[PDB]
Amino acid sequence: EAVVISGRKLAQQIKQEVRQEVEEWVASGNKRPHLSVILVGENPASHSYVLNKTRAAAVVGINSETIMKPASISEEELLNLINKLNNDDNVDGLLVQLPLPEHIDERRICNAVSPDKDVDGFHVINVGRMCLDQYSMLPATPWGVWEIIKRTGIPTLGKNVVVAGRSKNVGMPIAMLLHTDGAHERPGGDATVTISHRYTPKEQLKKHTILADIVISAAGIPNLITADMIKEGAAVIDVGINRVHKPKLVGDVDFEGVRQKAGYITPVPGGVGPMTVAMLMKNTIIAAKKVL
Amino acid sequence: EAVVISGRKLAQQIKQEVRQEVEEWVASGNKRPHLSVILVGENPASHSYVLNKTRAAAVVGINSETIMKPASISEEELLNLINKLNNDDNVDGLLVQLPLPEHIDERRICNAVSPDKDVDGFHVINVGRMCLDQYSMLPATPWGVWEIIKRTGIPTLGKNVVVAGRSKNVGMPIAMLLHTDGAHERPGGDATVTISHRYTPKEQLKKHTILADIVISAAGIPNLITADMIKEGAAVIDVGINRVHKLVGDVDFEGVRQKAGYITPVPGGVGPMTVAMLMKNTIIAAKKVL
Ligand SMILES: NC(=O)c1ccc[n+]([C@@H]2O[C@H](COP(=O)([O-])OP(=O)(O)OC[C@H]3O[C@@H](n4cnc5c(N)ncnc54)[C@H](O)[C@@H]3O)[C@@H](O)[C@H]2O)c1
Ligand SMILES: NC(=O)c1ccc[n+]([C@@H]2O[C@H](COP(=O)([O-])OP(=O)(O)OC[C@H]3O[C@@H](n4cnc5c(N)ncnc54)[C@H](O)[C@@H]3O)[C@@H](O)[C@H]2O)c1
Ligand SMILES: Nc1nc(N)c(NC(=O)Nc2ccc(C(=O)N[C@@H](CCc3nnn[nH]3)C(=O)O)cc2)c(=O)[nH]1
Ligand SMILES: Nc1nc(N)c(NC(=O)Nc2ccc(C(=O)N[C@@H](CCc3nnn[nH]3)C(=O)O)cc2)c(=O)[nH]1
Repeated sequence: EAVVISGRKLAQQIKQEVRQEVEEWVASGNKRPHLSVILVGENPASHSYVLNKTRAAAVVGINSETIMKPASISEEELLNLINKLNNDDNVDGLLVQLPLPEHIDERRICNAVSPDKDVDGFHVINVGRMCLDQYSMLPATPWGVWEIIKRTGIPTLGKNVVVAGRSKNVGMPIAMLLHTDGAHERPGGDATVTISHRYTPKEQLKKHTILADIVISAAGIPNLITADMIKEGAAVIDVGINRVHKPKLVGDVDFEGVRQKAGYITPVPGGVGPMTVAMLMKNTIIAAKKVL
Repeated sequence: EAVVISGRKLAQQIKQEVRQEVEEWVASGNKRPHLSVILVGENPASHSYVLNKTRAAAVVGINSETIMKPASISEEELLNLINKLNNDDNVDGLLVQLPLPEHIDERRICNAVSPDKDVDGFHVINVGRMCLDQYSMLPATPWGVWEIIKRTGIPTLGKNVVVAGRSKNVGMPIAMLLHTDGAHERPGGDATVTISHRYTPKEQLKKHTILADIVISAAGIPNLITADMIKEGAAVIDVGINRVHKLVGDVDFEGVRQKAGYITPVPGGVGPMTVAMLMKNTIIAAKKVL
């Protein structure tokens, strides 16, 4: 039976490290770090996630505010707010929760965050630098997926990894970290990485996952991954968070079935989710210090 | 037996499209495109490739100058030259031929070229836009590999593709173009892409290539791809240019000629496509589409 990695427990520990680093940063006489999250509209999952981000900020001693705006806001109005916060010396970290309404262009919003306050890693310069293996602010969820693999001791070099999903904020950066060179400014995992997505036929996904030592599913599809596609002893990291039915929450992985064939497994909830919040706190203290 | 895709004949068409577009662009009153190439030192393959580049520019109506500097040049002096060209209103496309001598930070040189003149697609903003599937200058060898696949009509959507190599300038953008979404600003190939590299064991490479509808080799290793790794009928695209003793790619051409459906020769395969797509990017830059 597979070891269930608690993302809740790993995240909680990482927050402690961030907390220690913050009180030391403050005791050295620097300003306490402040994080500003802009929330647009009323997606319920967005409000949970932002709520968890602001709770972790309190836990790690970072000041925070959530600024909620209605979905009917215009792109100029959001840009004005972002520019205002870009210019508030008290604001070290600034993120806009995604997704945004169809009339707001995400990339223009993401690029409008001052790159030094870009705790999301979503600004195009930050994406370029990550894709060139330079020093960069890493996006939280992919960096959380990496920390689960690293802090658990699961090896990546020369190993087979399948990522199901290619979103620019989740699947693509995960795939970029795991396959890239360990020797570069920002090291990578030196793994052999298969990117699959909505046009991968389910029979072809199986033909690759069977080869895999790590399967990372970020597709948003319940039971996408099941025990017959999983090689024995392999690590399965479930990035999906899907609302199904009374209302429940699952990942992409058939947790119970894969449990019996994986060597490692991530639950949903309490897996990759809490790790995203933790790495965001790390990015905020990194941004407050002005290291990049 | 395996169709041998002619790199020279496809680039001929692409180049004719460009001469057409440049002539229309000039006739309607605009300035003729100008491409500046900076070349450092005396790598004989570099001078060959630059010469091929300016030869192709001349036949498609694009003016061009090669600027040669010695290997002993200093990074500060190259930065001067690049900044002067960024501000020369005649220069539409500017590119610095790689590799650069070991004492020069290639990344810092690439980011020095202004992105609107970055016909290589190597400035960090162009790398990021490409990785976001946005309108960008695509790098010439990656775009050439794509054009070979599209214009030969080899399907990619839903197909297994392996790329051997992860270099930021060739292997990585090939993998990016091929796995990405056909419906985005810059479309991709919607394939299932495996990225292999130097720490991939051969057994695991072969276990992934026997599944591959398209194998793309950009590793710079002679005889890497052999017929036992290739499934019957699959397309094999040889990006590597290896000076063995002669000039050959990564593939075992004669052997894989028997198992593959399609194959590309070295030379005369991807090589000419790189020169062809650089011509596309130069007319794109002159139009200031971005
Ligand atoms: N911290 C966390 O755990 C966290 C945070 C955010 C999102 N998520 C989840 O992780 C994923 C992130 O992706 P997103 O929501 O940004 O992307 P998205 O919703 O825009 O697209 C999802 C991706 O799934 C892929 N996909 C769809 N069907 C597939 C199939 N049959 N096989 C393989 N791939 C398939 C798509 O091609 C696409 O790349 C989603 O599943 C989301 O629920 C998790
Ligand atoms: N330099 C040029 O002008 C030019 C032009 C077109 C094509 N190419 C070819 O493309 C290659 C890549 O371009 P570059 O020079 O920027 O890259 P590079 O020389 O930095 O490295 C090439 C790649 O090969 C990979 N590799 C090494 N051993 C491997 C193995 N056993 N299996 C799979 N992959 C392996 C490496 O991990 C690396 O990513 C070149 O070596 C060259 O032959 C070069
Ligand atoms: N700008 C921007 N926009 C974005 N969208 C993201 N991504 C993001 O925020 N992801 C995210 C996902 C899950 C969770 C979390 O807290 N997970 C808990 C369950 C809690 C719960 N509450 N209700 N249901 N579940 C769990 O998985 O156990 C926190 C954050 C970003 O990073 N930056
Ligand atoms: N900034 C920058 N720097 C770079 N280094 C590159 N890469 C690059 O230019 N690659 C490249 C490789 C081959 C050829 C070519 O012409 N191949 C022919 C001739 C064979 C031959 N050789 N000698 N005799 N015959 C063939 O393969 O058929 C053209 C370009 C770049 O794109 N931008």
